[PDB]
Amino acid sequence: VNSFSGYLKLTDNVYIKNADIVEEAKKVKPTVVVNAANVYLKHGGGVAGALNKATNNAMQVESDDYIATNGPLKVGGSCVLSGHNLAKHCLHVVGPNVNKGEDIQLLKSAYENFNQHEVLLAPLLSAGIFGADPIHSLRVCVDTVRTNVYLAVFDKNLYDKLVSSFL
Ligand SMILES: O[C@]1(CNc2ncnc3[nH]ccc23)C[C@H]2CC[C@@H]1CC2
Repeated sequence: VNSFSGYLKLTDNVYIKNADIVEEAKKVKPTVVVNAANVYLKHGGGVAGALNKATNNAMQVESDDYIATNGPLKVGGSCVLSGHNLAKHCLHVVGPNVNKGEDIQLLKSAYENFNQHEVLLAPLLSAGIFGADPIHSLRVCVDTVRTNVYLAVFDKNLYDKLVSSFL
């Protein structure tokens, strides 16, 4: 039993809610919140911009030190950093950005990072400003993640389409 509330159960391990991931994180304070990161950990917009703003830019400061030490992530890769005031940990995961021409097959590799964590609050990878089809992202999530994932979908109109079209 966990403290996630109001989610629709899609499968054995995947749950979905129309919610602002920032507000969800502040309420639940989960062990792991997933960020929709880029390889440079430049949290300018989308989910990343919103999560970073909620940390008063502390996420960006930590991220800049991480990149200065380690260099960029791989598309499809991840790193674990602090969750600041939002969660114990933040799993920064880089899904392919279709608006940069990146290979959508890497979306499965991106979701595989979730399997290293028993429970996660997460957005749909590569959705929003990363330009992938969120219906496809949900399908890859369900077919790849085996740990317990609670998906927050900000857009209510999108949330309803994801549920009604879910196979
Ligand atoms: O890019 C996404 C993800 N963006 C977010 N998802 C959850 N909480 C959030 N808080 C701030 C931004 C944000 C994927 C779909 C739903 C919303 C947008 C556009 C389409």
